[PDB]
Amino acid sequence: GSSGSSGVENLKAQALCSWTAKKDNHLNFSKHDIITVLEQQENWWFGEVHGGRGWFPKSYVKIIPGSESGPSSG
Repeated sequence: GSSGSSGVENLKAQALCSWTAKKDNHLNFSKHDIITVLEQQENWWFGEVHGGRGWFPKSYVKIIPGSESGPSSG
């Protein structure tokens, strides 16, 4: 592609504590994992981290701004 900065990607939220899945439709993360947020119920958010998809109470996470001025994991 000749031009176009890309990168209009979905919300991410970093997990604050590890939480295994329980239901089928529950997400599984570790402490300080980064989850691709994808939808938001009342408190439970759908998001994807390490090939799952699933739902999780957002209370276990925080929204992040950008990955800004810290790493550049190329």
